[PDB]
Amino acid sequence: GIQGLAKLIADVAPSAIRENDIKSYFGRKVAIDASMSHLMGMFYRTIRMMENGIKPVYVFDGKPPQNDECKHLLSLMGIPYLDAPSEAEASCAALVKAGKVYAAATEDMDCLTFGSPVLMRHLTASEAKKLPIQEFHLSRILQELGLNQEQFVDLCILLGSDYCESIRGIGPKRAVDLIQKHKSIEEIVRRLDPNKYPVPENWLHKEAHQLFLEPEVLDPESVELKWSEPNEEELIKFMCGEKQFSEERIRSGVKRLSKS
Ligand SMILES: [K+]
Ligand SMILES: [K+]
Ligand SMILES: [K+]
Ligand SMILES: [K+]
Ligand SMILES: [Mg+2]
Ligand SMILES: [Mg+2]
Repeated sequence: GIQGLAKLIADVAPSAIRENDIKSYFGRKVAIDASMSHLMGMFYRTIRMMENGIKPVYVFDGKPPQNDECKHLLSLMGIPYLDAPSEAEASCAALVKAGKVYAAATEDMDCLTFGSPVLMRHLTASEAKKLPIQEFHLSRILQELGLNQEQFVDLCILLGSDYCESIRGIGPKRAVDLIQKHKSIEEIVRRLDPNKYPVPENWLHKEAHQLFLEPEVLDPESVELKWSEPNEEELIKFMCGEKQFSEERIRSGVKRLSKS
């Protein structure tokens, strides 16, 4: 994730966020961060997306920087999936950049840091929760803050990312001000009072910066994404016979999947 990024954007770049009903994404292809998003839950969430005309492609994590059952269910449902070489949401970003999908879907705000033009949050949320889709457009963030992607990456590092520490005591609004004035973390460190704001020791901000800018990602052109009809009998057999889920529950969902 990126700590505080969503709230910060709502505060200082509100035009970059839109809250939309799930119904409004009819016909959209969406790349889903499979790890952030168990079999019955995937079954139901995917059906809910398909009922609304959304065509999801699930992207699975590769090796981190430094599931066979789920894939079986997706194949039987007619839902495509991809193995990312590394972080799934970075490959989701690549699929958006390449025009293969409309948006990336994940709760991980660092999908924007990896450069995704569009990020949709809460798509995988259960229908009961009543959460509207939270949709971010990266270009609007950069335009509102007057930053380029490199500067945005350093801001996200200062906010707090998965891959390195942040500067203790530097708040989100303050981090924006520092990035706007100084452009890079290297310059910020020259200008900060070490007596007031000491930086972490052995700080890996350069390494994290390079990871966000040049992540290892799949090639969107290698696999043509396809959505097809489910294998209903095999689906029942696997989910009910092997995985002990309710035959009535599965049949109801399968019926809905075909009807959509
Ligand atoms: K938006
Ligand atoms: K840049
Ligand atoms: K950096
Ligand atoms: K690529
Ligand atoms: Mg991450
Ligand atoms: Mg992840």
